[PDB]
Amino acid sequence: MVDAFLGTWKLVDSKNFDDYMKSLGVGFATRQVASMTKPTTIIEKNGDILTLKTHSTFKNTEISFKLGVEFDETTADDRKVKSIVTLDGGKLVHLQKWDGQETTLVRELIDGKLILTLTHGTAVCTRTYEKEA
Ligand SMILES: CCCCCCCCC(=O)O
Repeated sequence: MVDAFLGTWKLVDSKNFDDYMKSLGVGFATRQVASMTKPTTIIEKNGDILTLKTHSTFKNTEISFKLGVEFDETTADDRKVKSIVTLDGGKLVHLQKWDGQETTLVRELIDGKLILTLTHGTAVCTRTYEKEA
C-alpha cells in the first residue's frame, strides 16, 4: 500500500515554501535558511511502523508512526502537534493539529517523483522530490 513511497528522496523543486512557513509563524531568518536547503527525506517501513526522516544542513527531524494511529510530534519549527498519517486515494496524507489549527502534508507519486503539498491557512506549497538510487 505504502511501498512506492519508500526510499531516499531529494528535493529538486519548491514553490511557495516561504508562504507556508510564514503562515506557520516561522521567523524571517529561519525562512532564509530553509529557502536555500534541499532536504533528503528517507521513508522506511518495518512491519506496520513507518519511519520518516528529513535531513538537511539546517534542521533534522524523524518521526515513526503506524498508519491510521495518532502520534505526538514536535515539528522542525517546534510546534507540538497531534498527528495522523493515512493513505487516501493512493496519497500519503499527514494531518497535524495544535491550538485548534491544522496543516496537511500530502505526498503523491506522479511519473515516479514524490510531490509534497503543504497547506496551512490559505498557503499552498508544492515541493518535488526525486528518488535516490
Ligand atoms: C520550517 C518547518 C516547516 C514544517 C516542515 C516542512 C517540511 C518540508 C519538507 O519535508 O520538504
